Amino acid sequence: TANSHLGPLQISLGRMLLDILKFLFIYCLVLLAFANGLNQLYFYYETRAIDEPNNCKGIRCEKQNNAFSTLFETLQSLFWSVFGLLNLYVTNVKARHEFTEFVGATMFGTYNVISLVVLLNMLIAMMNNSYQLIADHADIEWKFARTKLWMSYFDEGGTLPPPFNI
Amino acid sequence: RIPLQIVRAETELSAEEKAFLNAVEKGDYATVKQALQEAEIYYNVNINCMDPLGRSALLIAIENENLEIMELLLNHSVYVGDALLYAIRKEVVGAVELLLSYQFSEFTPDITPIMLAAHTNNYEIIKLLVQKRVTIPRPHQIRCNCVECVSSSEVDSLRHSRSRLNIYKALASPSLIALSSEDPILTAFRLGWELKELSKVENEFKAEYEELSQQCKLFAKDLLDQARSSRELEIILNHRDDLAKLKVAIKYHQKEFVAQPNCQQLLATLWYDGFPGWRRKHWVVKLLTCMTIGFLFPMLSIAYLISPRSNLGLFIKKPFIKFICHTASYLTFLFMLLLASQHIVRTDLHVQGPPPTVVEWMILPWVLGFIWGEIKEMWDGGFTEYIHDWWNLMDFAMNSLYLATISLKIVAYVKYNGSRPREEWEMWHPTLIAEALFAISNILSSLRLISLFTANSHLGPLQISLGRMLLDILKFLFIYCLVLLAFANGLNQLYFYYETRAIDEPNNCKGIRCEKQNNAFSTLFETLQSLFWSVFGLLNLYVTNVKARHEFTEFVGATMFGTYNVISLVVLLNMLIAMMNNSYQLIADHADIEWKFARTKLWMSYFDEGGTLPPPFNIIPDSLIQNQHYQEVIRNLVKRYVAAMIRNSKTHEGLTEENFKELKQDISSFRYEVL
Amino acid sequence: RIPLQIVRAETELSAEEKAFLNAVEKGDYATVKQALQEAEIYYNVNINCMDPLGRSALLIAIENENLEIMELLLNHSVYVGDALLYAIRKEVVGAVELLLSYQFSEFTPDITPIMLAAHTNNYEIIKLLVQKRVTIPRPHQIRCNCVECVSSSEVDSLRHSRSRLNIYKALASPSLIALSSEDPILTAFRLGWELKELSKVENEFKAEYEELSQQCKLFAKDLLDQARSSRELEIILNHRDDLAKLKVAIKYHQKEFVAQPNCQQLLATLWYDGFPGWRRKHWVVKLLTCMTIGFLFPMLSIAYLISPRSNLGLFIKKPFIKFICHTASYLTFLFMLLLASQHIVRTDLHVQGPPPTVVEWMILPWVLGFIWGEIKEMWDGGFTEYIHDWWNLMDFAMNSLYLATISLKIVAYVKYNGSRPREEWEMWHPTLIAEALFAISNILSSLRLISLFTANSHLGPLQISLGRMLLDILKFLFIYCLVLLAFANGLNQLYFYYETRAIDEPNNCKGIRCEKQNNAFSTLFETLQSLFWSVFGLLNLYVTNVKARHEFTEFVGATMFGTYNVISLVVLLNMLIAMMNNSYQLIADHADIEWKFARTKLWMSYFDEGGTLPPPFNIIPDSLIQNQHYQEVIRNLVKRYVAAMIRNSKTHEGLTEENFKELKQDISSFRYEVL
Amino acid sequence: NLVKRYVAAMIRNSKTHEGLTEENFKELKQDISSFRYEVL
Amino acid sequence: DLAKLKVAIKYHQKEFVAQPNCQQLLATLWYDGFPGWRRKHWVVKLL
Ligand SMILES: CC(C)CCC[C@@H](C)[C@H]1CC[C@H]2[C@@H]3CC=C4C[C@@H](OC(=O)CCC(=O)O)CC[C@]4(C)[C@H]3CC[C@]12C
Ligand SMILES: CC(C)CCC[C@@H](C)[C@H]1CC[C@H]2[C@@H]3CC=C4C[C@@H](OC(=O)CCC(=O)O)CC[C@]4(C)[C@H]3CC[C@]12C
Ligand SMILES: CC(C)CCC[C@@H](C)[C@H]1CC[C@H]2[C@@H]3CC=C4C[C@@H](OC(=O)CCC(=O)O)CC[C@]4(C)[C@H]3CC[C@]12C
Ligand SMILES: [Ca+2]
Ligand SMILES: [Ca+2]
Ligand SMILES: [Zn+2]
Ligand SMILES: [Zn+2]
Repeated sequence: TANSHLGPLQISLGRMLLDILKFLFIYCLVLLAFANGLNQLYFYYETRAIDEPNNCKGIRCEKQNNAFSTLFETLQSLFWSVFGLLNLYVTNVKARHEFTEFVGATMFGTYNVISLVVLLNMLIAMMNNSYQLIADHADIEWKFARTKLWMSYFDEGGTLPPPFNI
Repeated sequence: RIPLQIVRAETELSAEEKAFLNAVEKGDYATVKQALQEAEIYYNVNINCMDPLGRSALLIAIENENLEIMELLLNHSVYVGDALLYAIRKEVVGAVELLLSYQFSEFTPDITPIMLAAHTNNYEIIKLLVQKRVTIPRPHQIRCNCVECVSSSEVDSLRHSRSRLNIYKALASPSLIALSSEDPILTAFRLGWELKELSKVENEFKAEYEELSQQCKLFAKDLLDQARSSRELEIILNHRDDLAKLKVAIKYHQKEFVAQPNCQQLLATLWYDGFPGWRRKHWVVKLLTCMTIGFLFPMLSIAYLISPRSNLGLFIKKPFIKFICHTASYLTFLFMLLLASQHIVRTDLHVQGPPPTVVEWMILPWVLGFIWGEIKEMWDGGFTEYIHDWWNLMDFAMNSLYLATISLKIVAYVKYNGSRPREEWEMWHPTLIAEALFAISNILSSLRLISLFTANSHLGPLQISLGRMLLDILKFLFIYCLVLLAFANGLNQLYFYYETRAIDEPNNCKGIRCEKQNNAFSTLFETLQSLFWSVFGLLNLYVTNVKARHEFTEFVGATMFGTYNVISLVVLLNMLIAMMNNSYQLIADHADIEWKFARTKLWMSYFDEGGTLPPPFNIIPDSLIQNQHYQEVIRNLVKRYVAAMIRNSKTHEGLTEENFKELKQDISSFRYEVL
Repeated sequence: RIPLQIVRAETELSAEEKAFLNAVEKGDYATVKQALQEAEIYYNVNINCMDPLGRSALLIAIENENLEIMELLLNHSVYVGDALLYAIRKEVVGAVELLLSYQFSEFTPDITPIMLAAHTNNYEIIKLLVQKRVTIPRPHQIRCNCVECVSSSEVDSLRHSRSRLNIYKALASPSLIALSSEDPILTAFRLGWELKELSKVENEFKAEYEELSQQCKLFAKDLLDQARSSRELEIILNHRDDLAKLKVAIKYHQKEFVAQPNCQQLLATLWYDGFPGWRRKHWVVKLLTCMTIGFLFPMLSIAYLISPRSNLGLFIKKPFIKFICHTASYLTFLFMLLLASQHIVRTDLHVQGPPPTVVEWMILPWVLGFIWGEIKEMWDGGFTEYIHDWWNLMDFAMNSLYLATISLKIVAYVKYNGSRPREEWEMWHPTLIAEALFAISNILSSLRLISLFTANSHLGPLQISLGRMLLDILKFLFIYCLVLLAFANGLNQLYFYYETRAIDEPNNCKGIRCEKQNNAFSTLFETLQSLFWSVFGLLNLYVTNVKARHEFTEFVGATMFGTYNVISLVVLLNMLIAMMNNSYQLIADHADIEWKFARTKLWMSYFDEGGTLPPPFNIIPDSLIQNQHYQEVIRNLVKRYVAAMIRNSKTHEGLTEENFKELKQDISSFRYEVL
Repeated sequence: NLVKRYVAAMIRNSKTHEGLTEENFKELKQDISSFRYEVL
Repeated sequence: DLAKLKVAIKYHQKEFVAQPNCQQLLATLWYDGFPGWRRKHWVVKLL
C-alpha cells in the first residue's frame, strides 16, 4: 500500500476476495452432493493396501486406486479433479461390473461438466462485473489505506524494531 | 453536369389565396373579416384554400391558439373536418372546447378523438371527451377464427394490425384507466398480462406491446406507492374480488408491485409472528435461537399431534418455526443418507438378496412422507401450476428413483435366496441396479438443498442470477452437440477398420477407461465418449496410432483430432465466456426485484395451514362494506396520484410557452386599449 | 426534543440600510439619488453598507448589469475595491469598460484581473485588458532550490501551490496564447509538455495539470484544422524555427496533431513517391508488385553502389522501395537461419572444434552489417533517444549474443584440435555454450519481425493494444512472484529432510524432468521449478510422497500443494483476466490515433538519405521571407479559429438572457418616454 | 469563514436557466402590468 | 496531535481524508528528514 503502482491493485484484489468467498459456498454444496453419491456407489469394492502394488493405497500413489472407497478420499479426489490430476481408470472396479462402471463414469462426467464448464465461467463473469465497479474508486480507497498506514508510525510508541524492542 | 429541377410540382394558389393565408397567419381580426366578405361576394378567395404544406387557415389558427379567428371561421362555415384531432394533439383545452361547442391528413383514418386523447394521456381532455358519452371498440381474442377477423386479415393486414395496436395503445392509458375503471389495479394486472401474451403472437410488433405492458405495470406500482397508512395498505392488499390481491399479483407476475417496501414490511411482520423485534437482536443470539429451535423439531410436532390447542402445540403454526422445523427434518434425512454408506452400519457385502438394514428401515418413512406430501400438494393447489416450478421435476425424478429402488430390492429378495461371489454375478443383477439407482437418488436429494438459498440476503440474488444464465448455457449446448456429432462420425468412419478384441489387449481390458487406452474410435459410442473426455484433457495422444504402420491414416486421424481440439477449446468456450459476461451484465441490474419476488413466493407457501407437519410425521393419520372501503381508498389513491402527476407535468418548455402566450395576449390587449 | 437556534449570528443592518439595498436592487434612478443625498447630509445611510450575504450595492448593480447606478455610485465615491473581478467573472464588457474608465470576498487574494480574464477565456475582455500594458508573473523551474522558492514552500505551501496552479491555468488559455504569442503552435507544444511533466511532480494536483495539457493539445490541433490549401499546409509543416515542425510535434508527443487527415495525406503523398495512384490499383496487382520488387533486392543495390545517378540507381532512394528492400533482406537472413539447422548443410556432429560451414560463412556478413548499422544509428541521431524505443534493447541483446557465439567458436577452434565422443564432453564445453547462445539469438531474431506489423491497416492497432497491455501483465507478475516465493520456502522447509541421491533412483535420473518424477522439493531451485511447472499441469501428484510412511508429513505437503494450486489457478488468473478486460475496454477507444502515430514514426525513418543500403551491402566501403509567410498564414488561421469559436459560443442561455435584458431595457425606455 | 464561503459559492451555483427565465418572465409581467395600470 | 483527522479515520470519511490539501500536510509530516524528496531522481532515492 506504500507504493503508487501496487497499492490500488492490492486494494482491488482484497475487495474481490469477499465475492470469491461467496462462490465457495455453492461449490462446497455441489462437491458434498457428488461425493456422497460416488462414495455410496463405490464403497462396496474397497481393497486392502496389501494387494496393491508397492503396498500403496489412495490417489497419491503412482497407480491411483481406491479413489471412492471412503468419504475423505472421495472429497480429495473430487477436489484434485478440478486441476486434472485424477486419471480416468479410477472408475473401474476389479470385477466386470460394466453397469456400475458406466454409472460411475457418468457421475464423474456430470460432476466435471458442472464444476468446470458452468461454475468457473460464472465466477469469471461476476469477477468482471465486480472489478468494473471497483475500478472507479480505487484512488480514494488506496489513499485512505496509505493514510492509515502512515499514521501508525507518527506516535512515539514502539519505535524500536522487534529484535531490539525486548 | 446535370441541372436540378422539381419533379413532383405542387399546384400553387393565386395571389389572393396567398394574401389570405398570410393575413390568417399574421393575425388581423379585421383584414381576415374583409377577406371573408370579399370571398363571399366576389369569390376572390377560396374559403377551403390549402397551404402547399397541407395547412388550412383553421389549422394555422389552431397552431396559433387564438380562438377569435377560429370562432369567426366557424361562423363563416369553413371546412372543419379533421381539426379536432389537431386541437387534441396540440393539447389546447380552450380550442378543444370551441370545436366541441359546434385529401391529405397527418392522421390515419382509423383514429378517433377519444383514442387520440388516450394516446396523449391528458386527463383534462380525456375527462372532457368522456363526459359526452363516447365509446371505444374492443378487439377479438388473441387466437380468433371468426369470419370477420379472417376477412379483415385477408383484405388489409397492415390496416388490421395498425388498428389493433391503436386500440390497445388507447386502452393502456393510465388516465383513461383511472377515469373509467372501478378496479384500476386489477385492470392494469389483466391488461399487462394480455399485452405480454400478445407480444409473442405479433412477433413483428413485439417492442410496442412490451412497452405497453411495462407501462401498465408501472401504473399499478405507482398507484400502490400512494398509501399513507397501514389500514389503507391492508384494505388494498386483502381485498377479495387472506392476501387475495397479493396472490393475484403473484399469479400475474407483478414483480415491482410485490417488491415495493410497504408490502415487504407487511410480509415481514406476518413472517416473524412469534419474534417481535427480531431485527433488534444480535446475529449471534439469532443464530443460537435458530439452532435450539432446530434441535427440538421431533417435539413441537408430537405436541401438535396430541394437543393442537395447547401452548406448546400452537408454536409450530408460526411460519418461521415451520420453516426451521422442515429444514431440520430434511437435514436429518440427509444425515441418515450419509450414514447409509459407512462401515459402521453396513456389512456382509456377499448376500444376493439382503434384508433391509436398520438405516434403510429408518429411511423408508421419510420417503413415504415425501411421496405423500408431493401427491397431496399436487392434488390440492392445481395440477397445471405444479409443473411450472422446475423443482417439482427434481422431486418427481427423486421419488421415482426411490420407488424403483424399493421395487427392485423387493424383487431381488423374493427371487434370490442364498449367497454367491459378487465377481460372478451377471451384469443386470437387481441388487446392482438398485444400488446404482439409490446412489443417483442420493445425488439428487443432496442437490435439492439449493432452493433454501433464496431465504438468505447474500446467497439468494446470486442463485437467481445463476438460474437466469442456465438458459443460455442450454442454448450453447446445441451447437456443441452438432459439432461433436460431426467429428465423431468422421473419426469413427476413419478408424472403424482397425478394431481389436479384448483378448489381445493387456489385462484383457478394452476401451479408454483402462490404464493403457485403446480402441478409442472403434465404435460410435466409444468415439463420442472419447471426444467428450478430451475436453478435460483425459485422453492420451497415442490413441490415434494403429498397430500397423499406416502413417497416412495416422496423420489424418491426428489432424482430425487436432482440428476438433482447436474448434472446441479455443473458439467455442471463449465465445461462451463472452456471452456469459454479456448476459450477467444485464442480469445484475434487476437482481433485487427478482430475489424479493422469489423470497415472497417462498414465504407465502408457509402461511397456509395445510401440510404443517414435516414428512416424517405427516403420514400418521360481509362483501358490500368491504367494497365501499375499497372504493373510498381507491378514490383517495387516484386523487393523490393524479395531483402528483399534474404537479410533475410542470416543465420548462410548457411554462415558457404559456408565459410567452400570456405576455403576447396582454401586450395585444394593452395595444388595443391604447389604440 | 431540543430547539434549533442560530449560532453564528450575522450583525443585521438598520432599516435605512435595508431600504437603501432594496432600492438599489429594485432599480430607482431617483430614489437611490435622494438616498445618497440623505447619506451625505444626515449620514442616515452607510455608503459602504454590506448585504449579510456579502453583496454591496455596487455588486448588486453589477449583477443587474445596469450602468447608470454604477456610474452614479462611482461619482459618489463608494468603495470600489474588488469589483472589477466580479465584472470580469460576469463577463460584461460594458461594465468592465466602465470600471476601467475610473473583509469577505469570493476570490483568493492572489488573483489579478488579467489572470481572471484568462481563466474565463473571453477574447474581447482579454484584448481590452492587454491593450493597457498588463503583465503576468512567470514561475520558477519544476525542480528549483532558490531561497525564495524554499522560503515560500516553508511558510505557506497551500498558498504557494494555489498560486502556481493559478498562474499556469492563466498561461494555458487559448485566447491569451493567440493574442500574445508569435508562434502559438510551438507555444502550445512546449506548454503541454511542461504541464505533463509537472503533473507527476505535483502528484496531488495531477488531474488539473493533465486537463491543462489536454487543453493545450486540443488548441494546437484545432488551429491546425483551419488550413484551406496545400500551400498553407506545407508552409505550416515545413517551418524551421525537411518537416521540422512535424519532427518537433513527434518529439513532443502530439498524437492528435500528427493523426489529423490533412497531415496524413501529405505523409502518404511523400511515402508513395514512385507509385502515383497506388490506391487506384487492385490488391492483387499491388501484391504482385510487392513480390517482384522484393525479389530484385540484390539488384537496385549494386546499381546504387556503381551508379547512383543512373535511372536504375535512383529507384532505391524512394521510401516504399527502401522499406520493401530492407524487409526482403531480413527475410533472406531468416531463411538462411532456417537453413542452418537442417540435414542438408550440416553434418559430422563429432568434431570438437569445427571450422565454419558454408551457411555460417554466408551468415557472418549479415551479422556484421547489423552491428555496423546499430552503431552508426546510435552515433548519428542521439544517444539518449536510442534507448527510448524498447526495440533497440532486443537489437542489443541479439547482437551481443551473436558476438559471444563468434568469440566462443573462435576460442574453441583455437584451443581444441581432434575428435572425442560428444557423450563424454564436459558440461561447460565452448561448443555447447556457443550452440545454446546461437539458438537463443535465433529465437530473438525471429521474434524481431513483430515491428513490421504497424505498416498494415489490420494488424497494427492490434499490436499497439497488446503492447499497451504488457505493462499491466508486468504489474501482476510481482504479486505472483511473491506468492511463489512464500510457498516455495514453506515446501522446501518441509521436504528438505528426505533428499535422495541419483544412484538409488531408476535410470540414475534425479529431478522432475525424468520419466518418474522425484526430489521435487529437495532444493529451493527445484521447488521453484516444480511450482512453476504446476501452473500448466505438468507435475504429477505422487511427488508429495516420501519413501517412509510419514502420513502426517505427506498430508501436510499435499495440503500445502493444494492451497498453492487453488490460490494460483482459481484466484490470481481470474483477477488477471478481469483487469485485462478492464484495460482493453479503455485502450480500444484511442487505437486509431496511437496506430497512426506509430506508423508516422515508422515512415519518417525512411525519408532521410542515411542508411539507404540494407545490412548485407552497407558494410562495403532565406529565413526572413519564410518568417513573413509563416506569420501571414498564422494570422489567417488565428482569425478563422477565433471567428469559428465566437460563432460556436452562441448558446440558448446566453441568447435568452440577452433578449430578456434588451426587452427590459426597451420596455423601460418606452415607459420613461410615455411618463 | 468556511461556512460563509460555502454558502456564497452554493448560492452563486444555484443560478440556473429555468429559475432565471421564470424570474425574468415574472418581473416583465409585473412591469408590464404596472405600466398598463399607469396608462389606464 | 491530529485529533480531527483521527476522528475522520474512525468514522470512515474516505473523501475527507483523500482531499489534496490534507494529503499535502500528511506528506510534509511523513517526509520529516528529507526536504525536497520529490525533487530527487528515482535512482538516488533508491540508493
Ligand atoms: C517479488 C519478490 C522480488 C519479492 C521480494 C520480497 C521483498 C524484497 C519485497 C516484497 C515487498 C517489497 C516492498 C513493497 C513496497 C515498498 C514501499 C516502497 O515505498 C515507496 O515506493 C514510496 C514512494 C511512493 O509512494 O511511490 C519502499 C519499498 C517497499 C517497502 C518494498 C521493499 C521490498 C519488499 C519488502
Ligand atoms: C456448504 C455446506 C456447509 C452445506 C451444508 C448443508 C446445510 C448445512 C446448509 C445448506 C443450505 C443451508 C441453508 C441456506 C439458507 C438458509 C436460510 C437462512 O435464513 C436466513 O438467513 C434468514 C435471515 C435473512 O433473511 O438474512 C437460515 C438457514 C438456512 C435454512 C441454511 C441452513 C443450513 C443449510 C441447509
Ligand atoms: C505468420 C507467418 C506466415 C509469418 C511469416 C513471416 C513473414 C513472411 C511475414 C511476417 C510479418 C510480415 C510483414 C507484416 C506487414 C507488412 C506490411 C505490409 O504493408 C502494407 O500492408 C501496406 C499497405 C497498408 O497500409 O495496408 C507489407 C508486407 C509486410 C512487410 C509483411 C511482409 C511479410 C512478413 C515479414
Ligand atoms: Ca415439491
Ligand atoms: Ca535498431
Ligand atoms: Zn374474431
Ligand atoms: Zn526558485
